[PDB]
Amino acid sequence: SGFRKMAFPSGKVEGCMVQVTCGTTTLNGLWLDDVVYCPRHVICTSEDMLNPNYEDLLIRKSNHNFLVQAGNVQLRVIGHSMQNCVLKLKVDTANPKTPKYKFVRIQPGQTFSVLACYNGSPSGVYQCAMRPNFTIKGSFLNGSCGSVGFNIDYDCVSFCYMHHMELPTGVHAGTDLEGNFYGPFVDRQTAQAAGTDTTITVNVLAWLYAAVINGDRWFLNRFTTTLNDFNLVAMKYNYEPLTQDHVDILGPLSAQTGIAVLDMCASLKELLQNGMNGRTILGSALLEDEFTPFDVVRQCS
Amino acid sequence: SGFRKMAFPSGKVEGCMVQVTCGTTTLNGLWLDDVVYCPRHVICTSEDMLNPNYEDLLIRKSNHNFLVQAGNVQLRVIGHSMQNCVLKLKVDTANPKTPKYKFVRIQPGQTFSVLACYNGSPSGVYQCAMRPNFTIKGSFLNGSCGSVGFNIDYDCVSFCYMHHMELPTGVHAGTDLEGNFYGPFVDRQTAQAAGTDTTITVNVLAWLYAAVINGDRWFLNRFTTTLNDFNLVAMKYNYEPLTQDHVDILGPLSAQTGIAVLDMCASLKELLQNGMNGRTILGSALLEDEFTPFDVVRQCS
Ligand SMILES: *[C@](C)(O)C(=O)N(c1ccc(C(C)(C)C)cc1)[C@@H](C(=O)NC(C)(C)C)c1cccnc1
Ligand SMILES: *[C@](C)(O)C(=O)N(c1ccc(C(C)(C)C)cc1)[C@@H](C(=O)NC(C)(C)C)c1cccnc1
Repeated sequence: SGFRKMAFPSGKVEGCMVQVTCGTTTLNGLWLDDVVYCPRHVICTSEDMLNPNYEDLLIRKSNHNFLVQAGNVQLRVIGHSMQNCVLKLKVDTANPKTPKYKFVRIQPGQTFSVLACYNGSPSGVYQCAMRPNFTIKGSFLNGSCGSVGFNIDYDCVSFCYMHHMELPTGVHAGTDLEGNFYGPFVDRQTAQAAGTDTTITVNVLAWLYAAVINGDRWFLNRFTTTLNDFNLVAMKYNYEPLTQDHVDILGPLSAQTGIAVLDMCASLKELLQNGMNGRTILGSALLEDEFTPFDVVRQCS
Repeated sequence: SGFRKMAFPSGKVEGCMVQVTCGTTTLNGLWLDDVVYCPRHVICTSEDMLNPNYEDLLIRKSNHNFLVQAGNVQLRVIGHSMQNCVLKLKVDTANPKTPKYKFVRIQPGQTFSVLACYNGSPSGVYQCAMRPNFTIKGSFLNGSCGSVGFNIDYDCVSFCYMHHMELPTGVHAGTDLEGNFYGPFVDRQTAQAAGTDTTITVNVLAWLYAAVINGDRWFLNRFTTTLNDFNLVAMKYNYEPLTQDHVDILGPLSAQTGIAVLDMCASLKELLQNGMNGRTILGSALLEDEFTPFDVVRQCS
């Protein structure tokens, strides 16, 4: 029993974190095989951050201008290229600790673990989700750039996020491992506003199923609803629309508990219209939306 | 910016997790140097759990009855002993991945990271705290016994908890690495009730300081209080008493923000008497007490 924000064991990723310096700027890089991946803004200077021309800035950089350090060991750079907003530094040594890996561009609503790093050294690990507005609500400080997001399935690490920046809102924006930003964000010190952040409906429902499995059952009611009637309530409270694919993804949870998805939707509707009345569900006084149905079946069974 | 329940990077501990089988029972063990540490209830059978006599059960066990497996590798047991509620299995090979470590018996209120394991394989990592009633609010399933709690300070891992059991409440009880249970709990399937779980006052205040550093300042008020006047409110809401040592431990946080500890105590008093009025602090609608002042300075600066 119990339910916690649980991250993947971070060991496979710790062995891949390196320090990348280019001039005055130091951030984190990801070392897999003979390539170090890092945010391209490592080549920027104080009077270059408002509107950098990365192609022009990179012209003035050679392999020897990129200092890569894995622990107390210096790596030799034998090649360099820019791919979207990420730099790929070819080094002459393959990382002996490289796990089996793949690069994945996650969909909004999906979750992942973050290993926050500073100067190439891992500091801590936590869970987060790609928000529907393509930001992440992380915990990052100055120097955390290059810190990665990942999932682990049967010893295979799927990298999905690289941290690039913080918006004036205090939320975080970044890319997949091919350098493509999630959302409309750009790597420059400019006015960037996030959109409306909606609640991940399918995740809240998965968390209500986790609460039932754990003995929290007060919220369960004598009512039911339809997909269209629930979605009228969902739109009102800025909840993302629920489709038949979401119902299908919740199948294992509905079958294990014997509670139909639309009956759980009716309980959710009552919670949205009435609130929690000072009560709690799984130790929380808010509806939690950062646990997918996968995260629930992994931690509850 | 941001604030998350952040665990230590688990890599140093993953390399120490092994599987221990004794008869029909399989659980997790901790492999450090040439010793494997595990819960002694691994020697119990189905018709032995209500009132086991461990000394008598262990008489019928020899070194060869303890099967220790680190990954796909079998370890040879050359000695065995019981120390309080923990078994120490001397093996003939030192763990090559043994980090610098120490065993620590933590005080209630202190926090730690848990690497939940099943069959010697790490499944996930999360943060928890030793509750004032000596339980932990973890996330553990059948087979999780032997999973450990730890802190990491400058490459030195301080082990503080080994998971032994779940109470009928759904909360968890366990020992330090010397086998002494935290609290009055016993390793047998019996009626064990936890005491009153009070709120860790010094931790809530540290979390209010973290919220101020992050821009959440609505709760700050025009009032102040005394240690004795605050403690009258603390006792009423089942908050542990605040002492001058707690005030002193909050020193770095009060000095970094310029907000006196007693002024933050007055804000806490107003929050206890009025509630949050539907509002949130650092994404939570409840007062969070599982972040110590150390956890706040580490993650906020
Ligand atoms: C990275 C470099 O470690 C970092 O700390 N931040 C950062 C600095 C500068 C950039 C430029 C060169 C402007 C593209 C991007 C990222 C830092 C910021 O995001 N700072 C600004 C852009 C000034 C808000 C950062 C702070 C907190 C959390 N993540 C990143
Ligand atoms: C351990 C062995 O992995 C385990 O799953 N639990 C456990 C079983 C049996 C014991 C005895 C032999 C009775 C001392 C202790 C622990 C399991 C329980 O705590 N189960 C009971 C005691 C029947 C409630 C456990 C379940 C969930 C979380 N942690 C432990």
